Amino acid sequence: MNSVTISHAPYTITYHDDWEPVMSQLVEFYNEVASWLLRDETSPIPDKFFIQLKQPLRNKRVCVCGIDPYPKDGTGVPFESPNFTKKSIKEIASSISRLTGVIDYKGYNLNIIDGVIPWNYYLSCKLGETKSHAIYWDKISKLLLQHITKHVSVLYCLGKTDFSNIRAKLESPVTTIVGYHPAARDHQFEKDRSFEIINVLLELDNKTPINWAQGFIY
Amino acid sequence: SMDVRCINWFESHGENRFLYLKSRCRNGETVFIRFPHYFYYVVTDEIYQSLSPPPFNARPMGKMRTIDIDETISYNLDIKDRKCSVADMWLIEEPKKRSIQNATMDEFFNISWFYISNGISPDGCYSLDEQYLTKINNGCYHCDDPRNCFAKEIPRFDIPRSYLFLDIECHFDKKFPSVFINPISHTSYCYIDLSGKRLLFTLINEEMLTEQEIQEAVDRGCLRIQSLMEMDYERELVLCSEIVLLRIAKQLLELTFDYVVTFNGHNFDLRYITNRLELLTGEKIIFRSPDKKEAVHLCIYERNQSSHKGVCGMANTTFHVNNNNGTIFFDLYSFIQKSEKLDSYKLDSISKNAFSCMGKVLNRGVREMTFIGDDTTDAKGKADTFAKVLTTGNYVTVDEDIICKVIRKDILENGFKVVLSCPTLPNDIYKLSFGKDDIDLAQMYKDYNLNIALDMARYCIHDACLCQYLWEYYGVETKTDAGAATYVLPQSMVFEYRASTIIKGPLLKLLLETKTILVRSETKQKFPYEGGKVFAPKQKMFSNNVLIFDYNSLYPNVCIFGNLSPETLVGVVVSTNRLEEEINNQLLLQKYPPPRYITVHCEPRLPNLISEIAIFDRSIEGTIPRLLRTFLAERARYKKMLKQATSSTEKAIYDSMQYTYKIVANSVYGLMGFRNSALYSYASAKSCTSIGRRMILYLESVLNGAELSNGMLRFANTLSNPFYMDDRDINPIVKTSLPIDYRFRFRSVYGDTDSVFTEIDSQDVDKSIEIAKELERLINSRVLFNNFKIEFEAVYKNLIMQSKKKYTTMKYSASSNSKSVPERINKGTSETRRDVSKFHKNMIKTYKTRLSEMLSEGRMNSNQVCIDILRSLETDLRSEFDSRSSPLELFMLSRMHHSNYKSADNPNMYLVTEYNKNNPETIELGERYYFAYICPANVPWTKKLVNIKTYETIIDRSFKLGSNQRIFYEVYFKRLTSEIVNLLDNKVLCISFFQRMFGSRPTFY
Amino acid sequence: TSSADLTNLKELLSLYKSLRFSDSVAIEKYNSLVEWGTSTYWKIGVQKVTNVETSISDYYDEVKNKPFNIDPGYYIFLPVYFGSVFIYSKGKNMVELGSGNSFQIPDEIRSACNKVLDSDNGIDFLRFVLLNNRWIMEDAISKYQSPVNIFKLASEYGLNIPNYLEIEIEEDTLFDDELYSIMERSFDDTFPKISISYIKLGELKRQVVDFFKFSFMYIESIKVDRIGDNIFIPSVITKSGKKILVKDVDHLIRSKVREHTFVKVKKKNTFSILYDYDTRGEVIKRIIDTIGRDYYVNGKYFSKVGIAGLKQLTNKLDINECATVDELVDEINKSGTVKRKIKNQSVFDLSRECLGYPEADFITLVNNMRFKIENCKVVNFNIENTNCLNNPSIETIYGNFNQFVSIFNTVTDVKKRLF
DNA sequence: CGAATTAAGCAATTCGTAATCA
DNA sequence: TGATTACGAATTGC
Ligand SMILES: Cc1cn([C@H]2C[C@H](O)[C@@H](COP(=O)(O)OP(=O)(O)OP(=O)(O)O)O2)c(=O)[nH]c1=O
Ligand SMILES: [Mg+2]
Repeated sequence: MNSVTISHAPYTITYHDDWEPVMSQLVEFYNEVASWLLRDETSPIPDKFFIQLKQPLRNKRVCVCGIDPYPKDGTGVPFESPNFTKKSIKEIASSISRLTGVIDYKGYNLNIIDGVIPWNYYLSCKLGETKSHAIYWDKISKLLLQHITKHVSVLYCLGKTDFSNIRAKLESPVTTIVGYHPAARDHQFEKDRSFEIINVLLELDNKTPINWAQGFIY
Repeated sequence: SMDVRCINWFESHGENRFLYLKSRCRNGETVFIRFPHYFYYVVTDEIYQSLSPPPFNARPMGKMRTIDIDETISYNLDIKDRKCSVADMWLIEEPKKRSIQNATMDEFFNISWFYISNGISPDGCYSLDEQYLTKINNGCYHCDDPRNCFAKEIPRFDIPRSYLFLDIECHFDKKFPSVFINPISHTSYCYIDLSGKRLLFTLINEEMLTEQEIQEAVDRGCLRIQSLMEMDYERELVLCSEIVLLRIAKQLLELTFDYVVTFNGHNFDLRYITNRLELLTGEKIIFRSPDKKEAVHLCIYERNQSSHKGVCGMANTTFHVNNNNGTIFFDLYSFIQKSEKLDSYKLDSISKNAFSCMGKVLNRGVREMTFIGDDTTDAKGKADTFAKVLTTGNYVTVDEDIICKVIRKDILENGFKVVLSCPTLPNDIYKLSFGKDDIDLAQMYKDYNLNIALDMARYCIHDACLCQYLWEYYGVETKTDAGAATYVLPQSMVFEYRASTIIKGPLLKLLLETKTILVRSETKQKFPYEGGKVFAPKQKMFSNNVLIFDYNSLYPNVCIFGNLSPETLVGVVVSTNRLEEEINNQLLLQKYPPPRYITVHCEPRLPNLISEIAIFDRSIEGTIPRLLRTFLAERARYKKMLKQATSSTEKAIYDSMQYTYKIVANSVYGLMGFRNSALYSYASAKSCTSIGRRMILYLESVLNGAELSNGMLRFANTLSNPFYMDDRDINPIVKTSLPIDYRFRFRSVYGDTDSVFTEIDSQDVDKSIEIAKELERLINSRVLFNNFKIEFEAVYKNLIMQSKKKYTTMKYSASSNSKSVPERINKGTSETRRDVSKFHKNMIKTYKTRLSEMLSEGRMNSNQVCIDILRSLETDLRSEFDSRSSPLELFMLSRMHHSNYKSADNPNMYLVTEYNKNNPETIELGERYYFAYICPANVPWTKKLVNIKTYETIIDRSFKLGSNQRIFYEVYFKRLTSEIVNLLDNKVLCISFFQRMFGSRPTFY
Repeated sequence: TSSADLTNLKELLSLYKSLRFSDSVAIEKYNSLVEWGTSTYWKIGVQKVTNVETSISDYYDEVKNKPFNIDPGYYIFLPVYFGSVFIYSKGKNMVELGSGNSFQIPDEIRSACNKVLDSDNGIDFLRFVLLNNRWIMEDAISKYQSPVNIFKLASEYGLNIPNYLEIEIEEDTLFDDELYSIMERSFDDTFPKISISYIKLGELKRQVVDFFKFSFMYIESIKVDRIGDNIFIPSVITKSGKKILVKDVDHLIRSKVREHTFVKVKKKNTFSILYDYDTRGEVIKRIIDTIGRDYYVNGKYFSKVGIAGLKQLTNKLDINECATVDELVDEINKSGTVKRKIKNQSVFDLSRECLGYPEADFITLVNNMRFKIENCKVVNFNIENTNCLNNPSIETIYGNFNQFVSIFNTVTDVKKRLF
């Protein structure tokens, strides 16, 4: 574990050894946007912006990525709801339960499954204002997602319209799958079968499948 | 409403979908009409009766005919008739999207269905009736029955229009500006209202000037403002703060202009304004619909395009504005990129290429020269455009190299009179152009001053007016109107899509008129097929006049002549041996007579096969022939319109329009040969190519060795139709109207698809032109048939053949005489290629000129020419290497950026990616860039070159060569000497020299 | 993303698992789905492959060439026969091992193989051996059953199997020459055996043994032997009269057998088999010159260039023998499927198949000629280029082109009325 | 606050690098 | 360490 000091808040970024060749450019890019970024109250709290930088990247195979954090009650790790209140986590847990077969579950968490790293494209958002910090984060998001792509084998995007040009945003090709957002109209996410497709793709590249039943919380 | 002329059509993306029309009446009032928008499906009567939920609305379409256009191979002549069904069709409209399992005609857009079904033209003038219109707002109306509202059409009339052209200049210290650190210093506008008034004003940011300087500026004539409400547009220079500047910009961009035109404004200017406004203040730019029920903010989105070649790959990017008020935001960068080709697409390059004129020296002495321009110097119209641009210009380039500063300018009645600051030039006529400025913006920003502020104000207003100048030069309005009329598309969608989309309107109209539906039931399979025929040149240097003959629209006319459509193909007959080949030939020649059916032999589809015959029917005209007829009629109209033009601008516009229509007509063929298209027909494409080859062979055979004696003309071979026997005479002995005492011989030297290069043993050009005209008339009247005609292009003197597609010559047009100035023509040589050099071209030009002069003189004792050329080249190269006086601008090459590469290593993409990583300015996915070869200075002359691509570096606008770097001259020298050696005749001396300098083996023809 | 995509991915994975067990069609489908997947998902772990060498060795071990030991469990013993080896797959054709092609098989073998495959899902492949036009199902592998039930099923469908032996072993014996001889005798068959394939109940890997030794003997004459209609087989006899068995014509071509010389041969308790891995133009004409000019190489056999005629047409359609042209139309209408077979094919294919010419050689000969055809019938022919006559097969075929044209005209003028 | 209709063909030369051969 | 061939990419002429 290593730490670096930035000029503005949170004044301390702790990162894993797998994020070494990106930290310097991340600090350089953050120094010019922190001053304008912190003029407003943001979710999550600035202390929780860079807490996924601890996770290792050499033992991951699949990445699930959104476009923004939850507008309210941001925890810091993507796709988390300790009280099980968000609609997106509800629908994702329902799909996983339907695929597996478990009926009675108290909660679901994507940060416990081995080989799966949840991610947010934009690391911050105004309270009640979806996608209000895109200009501040653009370069950092590009750089971090490019670094994640080099290590994972299958990259899964949630949101058809948000990631319409994901291939132009990355240089080296990777196995990209884009799916409907969990809150899509017409209940489109119910008929999606992206998890089995993901497992087939990894078993097609001599990679061990992912046990989606592991993330359940009782 | 009554008389209205259409301007734009646009959609709404709210909870409820709508279609909008923007029109202006005779007086000048603007009227909006709102239309409900549906989803259009075509279903059969049985399926219509079997629809479980009743449709919202259905309209009968009458009896129609469905054809299966799938192609199958056949080994015998028991060919089954094509599947053809006749049934009553319906057109159903649905407010929300619906899925029908057996729905046909699914390749067309909803807007096309709206236009064609309702009988409405996108750029027509109409006389609306208010009985079918309901007023819902001041300036907006609602129409539920568009078919009865737009029933009456009226002649076209002129209306006033409004424009806005703008440009900004941002502060920067060492690199491309950044929105979070760097402010805006200037903003210029060009404002035209409906009354016809032209206003120019520039806003200067006062926050980076001292108070004393502000007081001096106000005393000098400028106006100081503190609020938005106290600005008048009738003043040129106004200085205010950054917030007031942004508020003024937001107010101006929220109006309902007809056009807002920028140059690369959708990526830099508007984005910078929006982001800076959102950073300094919390305000946003809001666009509202005509009915005021949907409000959106400005947010520029990206549309990425992919290539249809291997591994797909992204090859273009474009930025657009998401307004919904009817205003057309136009970016000249994308339009110029997609229209015409240059080495670079910066504003300076386009201005230099577009605004040029020849000038006569009128005065001399000291460090100034006075130039004069008029209709007697360059042409009719060029001086007028130069004088128009000179009203705001500051720097003029003389003789393509020297940049000069304008001191005084005088605009005469017809031309211009300008005085510049340049050294003495010892000639009489020079070339002037508007190009680069010899100013350092970074240095001027480091030490800011009032004079520098005024200078940047002038530069910014000139940049803003260049947008209008280019807008008038390229004829965007006429092209927009014509495209809306022809393609049946909204005015804001004309310059956005390729041939696969802009032909669907005419295709749908033609299908509805003909009552035909085309369907597929199998998978399309792709095979390679041959193309046009190119003849090998017989000689290099000719020294005799060469006559050029070309075919008029060869491939569309072949398609019309042979009725080559996927729905008129009887079948394809193949045989794997010489026995069934003979049997099938004998039976086919009598089952399908030759006045109605046409049979075309082709190269076999697969290696096992040895024969392939495709039979086409000509009783009923196809669809592709009628599409081609439409496009050819349009091209003929614009061609005669060009012929009637007088000024240079109109000539250029009309020539470009007819060129675009030609390209679309050929794109019809290209699509008909494209696998992923709905008009795919492998046999049709092969047949068209084969018929073209037959035509070139026929013309070459009948023209080669064709003498004329007395007043009579002789052709080499009998003139017969190479497909079937016809009723015309086949006698090769034909009357001529020429004088009796003429005697000449004719010969064929070169050809390329629709072209035959014919040689005549003469030297003057009047007789050559007269003979060519008579020969063209004779060939059209006797040799050709049906819809085939040729055209006498030009007479070529001093023609030189280098390769199969590389030649140089002087051109005399058909309408020319001996006392006329020749024009130099280069085709494929190392002077029109964008990736060769700038220093290479000068050397090859001077060396070809010297070689021509020396061959005219002529010594060639044993190897005198080769020795002299080698010695001169060695001396010149050594001098260039030692002196190093050549600037880096002469060693710059250009290349396009794209992501369509096999394998992801690809040094080119890696170089561009690293440059993007380490620099603020980014190279996009369709952007041309400059690069060169650079090596450390301590490295001496290198004999064996092991790596070359490792020394490629991207040359930015701020690039300055270091003291430990040098231009890697070896690659350029090797290329130039390899090109020069090929022109000479000796080998051993060239091999020895090339080994001595570079130690490699030269390649020859 | 949809169900169709999931099914396509699963079927592509299924094809990828069995790719050594493939042919042209399977490889084409696999390549098409690879292209679709790499287009849709922008990258896929598998790529396009085009050579594809068919192999089975992952289910086998190294052959035992000397006495060894056994001990545990029950064993099932199978024989190994002589001749070309083929493998039948799921919905596929016969494919030759090592040089995968699509061999042509009658109709009965096809029906039987298709129905035994339809019996259950879990057949990886079926092993076949061709020995003098005598198909023999030799073995079948699966992860669920044992080669006993499928053997009985094949017997009751009509394709022959070898008798399978179930035995048990307790003590430590050295599997040697005497035990091999006894167990080989226990088969009680006269067809050639070369090896034994034995399994343990449950284990997938199958191991074989081969006890032999070298020998040298003289070659006294190459002569043909009838094994059917128009089909001949090669054979060489010794001074003592021993019969050296040869798999195929290709075996002689690549083994470079020589008249009146000495060769090396591995002999076993009953017979001997000539060995391979010792140019082509010299041998391909020397053998024909030695046996007789009137022979042409028909694929993997030797065929005759006899006069043929009217009844050689009749035997192929499997109809009542006739000597009259009018009879050739009588029962064809009465026949339910004979006329369907007539109408489905073309005149050239049936005419070529009636006299048994090779495909490629005859096509080349026809493409090197000129014809004068009147009323869809051939009346004259001649040669244009004589280089093709260097091949002995081409000249032997040109020997009786008259019979071909006669039967061609007959079939054409009877097709004019049969349809 | 949720969504979201694209795409012309082949022939010819020049240059660098990877792959195979005396 | 030469010689030769093959492939991909870029640009131009039809
Ligand atoms: C220019 C061009 C030609 N072609 C094909 C079709 C043409 O028949 C053929 C010959 O090229 P051109 O000489 O350009 O053909 P044209 O006969 O249309 O010319 P014009 O009417 O001006 O005399 O090349 C294309 O496919 N695409 C193109 O962009
Ligand atoms: Mg032409």
